[PDB]
Amino acid sequence: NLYFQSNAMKEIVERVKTKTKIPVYERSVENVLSAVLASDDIWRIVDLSEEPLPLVVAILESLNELGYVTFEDGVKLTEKGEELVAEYGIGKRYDLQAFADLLEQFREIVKDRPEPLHEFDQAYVTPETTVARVILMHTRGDLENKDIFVLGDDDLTSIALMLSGLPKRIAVLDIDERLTKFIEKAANEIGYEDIEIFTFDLRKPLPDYALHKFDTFITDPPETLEAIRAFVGRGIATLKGPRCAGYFGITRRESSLDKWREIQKLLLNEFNVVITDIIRNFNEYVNWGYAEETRAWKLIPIKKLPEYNWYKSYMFRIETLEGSRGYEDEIPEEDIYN
Amino acid sequence: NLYFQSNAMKEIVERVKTKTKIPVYERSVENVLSAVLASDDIWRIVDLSEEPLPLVVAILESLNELGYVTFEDGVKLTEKGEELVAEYGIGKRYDLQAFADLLEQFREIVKDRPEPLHEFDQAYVTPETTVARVILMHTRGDLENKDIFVLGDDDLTSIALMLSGLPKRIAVLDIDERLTKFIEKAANEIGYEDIEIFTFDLRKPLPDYALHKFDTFITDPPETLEAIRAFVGRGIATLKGPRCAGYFGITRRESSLDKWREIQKLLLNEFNVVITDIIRNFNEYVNWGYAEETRAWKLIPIKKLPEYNWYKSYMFRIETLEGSRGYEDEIPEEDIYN
Ligand SMILES: [Ca+2]
Ligand SMILES: [Ca+2]
Ligand SMILES: [Ca+2]
Ligand SMILES: [Ca+2]
Repeated sequence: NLYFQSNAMKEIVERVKTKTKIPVYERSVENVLSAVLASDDIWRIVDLSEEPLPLVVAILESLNELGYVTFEDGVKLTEKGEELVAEYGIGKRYDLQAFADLLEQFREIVKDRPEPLHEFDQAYVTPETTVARVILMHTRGDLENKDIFVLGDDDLTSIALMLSGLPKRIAVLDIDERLTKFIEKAANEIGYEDIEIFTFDLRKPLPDYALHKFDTFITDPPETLEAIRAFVGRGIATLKGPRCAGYFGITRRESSLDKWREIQKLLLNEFNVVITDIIRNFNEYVNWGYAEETRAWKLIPIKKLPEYNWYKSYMFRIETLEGSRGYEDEIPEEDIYN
Repeated sequence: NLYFQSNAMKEIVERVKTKTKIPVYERSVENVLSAVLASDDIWRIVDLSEEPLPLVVAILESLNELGYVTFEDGVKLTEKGEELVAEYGIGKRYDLQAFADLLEQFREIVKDRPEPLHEFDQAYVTPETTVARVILMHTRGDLENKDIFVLGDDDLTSIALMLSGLPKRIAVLDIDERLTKFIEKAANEIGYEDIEIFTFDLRKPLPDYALHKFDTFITDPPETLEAIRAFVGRGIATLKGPRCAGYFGITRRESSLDKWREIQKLLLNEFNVVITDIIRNFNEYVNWGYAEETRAWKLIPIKKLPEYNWYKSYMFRIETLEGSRGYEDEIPEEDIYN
């Protein structure tokens, strides 16, 4: 009954499609509406909706253009919007202390960390996240007397790993030397001898001293399929063989579920690994001034900064098995193993 | 240096291979050893090791035959075993109140649930699990004013779903009628009208009233790739279209990570869905007398029953996207879409 049925959703979804190439579903819109029922704060709406930020903005713009939301007092539904949610039955969106010494020691050290710099795309997690990560990895048996490779470390996970006393050895690669220098200084104050800084071109083949030498890697790659395949491809190639662990963050803030599907296909068909854990909002990022640089910032006439750490990622854990593989050499443009 | 290096692990792993066809890795053994360092209770060793029960038993038998463990006082390392773990550097394995009305009401109802029967392969989760599941599904936006299909319900999730008041409607299929009768009686005492019992042959094509009619399905399938492809294939076919949710349990107790890899490949390449959540030990099963029916029971001369709920599964959440698909018709022997 196309003649009498509500054409509201379809109308909204078609308008969203003129604003973004991210796949738009009716539920993308419902997710945002559900978030708006819970909160008039745009950062929280993005958080609660678990849709990528540019899709949320495009959805909020479309709903505004069509009379469903106003930005005059945070983000709120109009009466037309209140009628929309009622019609479609859209509900309001509902949502470490044993290692307390580690956390105190970690905060003590990183209070003087080098300033995050836009030049190095530096966004890092809270001290509570870092320490929870260590605990989590320990509960999976991936730390104690193990060899850890930390690919990029603006989170300063290597410091928390050293403070734990658990790993046999740790190797860290980071493009920002202020970090590696700080890590080495920290290692000295901690008395942790078995720290190495790797400095090599990630574009070029892995060197023998990083090829198949680690039990566990951890990394937090940029949010593109191309960067993930490079960072995880390279991390897996640093792993000794079967039954080694990889840890990395993937966000709903910047990657759609269609993009997640491609990532997971990469993992299983390209790298032929298994996913043991996908833990929602495990990673909480310290506000670094990212909000003000987004389109969301321009959306609400009165500017308001995030009240809390709205930017979060899921923790993925992967494990190698017989036949797993990474990229030892040149990183390819397309899938080569699949 | 094959001539002087410890041949201990390789020896153990070769002996394990004569006892099981489950893929055996050196880390399978390390995982068990790490668990034995934590606990002399076989149920807890299985739990902590996160290896499948028959592999754990085969590993413990092999370690015993080779002088590394004794079963004379729970499971303990011998001096030779203590030397083995020291040599390989194996560490000891380390490891709802806002809805309190729901939980009280749920316990009140299910205290008189029908007795679990071996005839129907009935093993169910704790009341705390069931209620946590409802909360979890609600936090992902999959319950409120939604249509839920419960494929098999020895957990009595439908009762907790009804007590929540959240779903538009609920449909339940279960081979044990004592359950469906109880669910209908419960519905009446709760005042929940929108419950339907489905009774159809799952082997045969889905009927029109269950084909593409639901927003969310939940199921707890048997632990074989063949049963998972049948239960999830069928659940996905009950889903309306894109952006619908499926929930199901997968255990480390009975499926190896190599089996997980096949399952995840099924999900992404057969059904072309995305995995949004893999939550370790989310499901806690009530001890149903399964332990006494296992080989583990025969392993320790003095018989001891589990002290706690040692049998746990991970919660998987999947979401359909454009191009997802299930099995509407005959369930195939092999992959048909991949
Ligand atoms: Ca970072
Ligand atoms: Ca080792
Ligand atoms: Ca069951
Ligand atoms: Ca709906």
